[PDB]
Amino acid sequence: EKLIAQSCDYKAAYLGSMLIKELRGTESTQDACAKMRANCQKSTEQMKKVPTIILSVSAKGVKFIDATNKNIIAEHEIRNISCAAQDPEDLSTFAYITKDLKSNHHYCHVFTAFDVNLAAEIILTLGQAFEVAYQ
Repeated sequence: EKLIAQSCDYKAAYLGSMLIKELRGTESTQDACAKMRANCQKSTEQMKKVPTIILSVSAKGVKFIDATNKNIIAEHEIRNISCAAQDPEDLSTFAYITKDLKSNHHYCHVFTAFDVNLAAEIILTLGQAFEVAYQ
């Protein structure tokens, strides 16, 4: 139940959970990311800095725990995740879509990593997990 090599645990930053009415694929994630990242700043530089959350992703499920208050935000099966995308120009920002059953909608959960490889790894780990769980 440790899955030291079967799961990855990183410190991400919870940017936002954007509610999507109709899921149009990566468009929704790209839209949320671009719109919000630009809304998060002005004529300023990369002021894209949000609260840290421990992004733990496993082939059996993904769990989001707060890094400050260790708040058990949510633990959802990887089978509940539908797709995982990232920002077209910012590979340090990842946004994945889930099937939020209690919402009857799809929330684009976008987090900003503190490292490109870190974010890219999460994307790959999510994709691989969903891919292997698909079959």
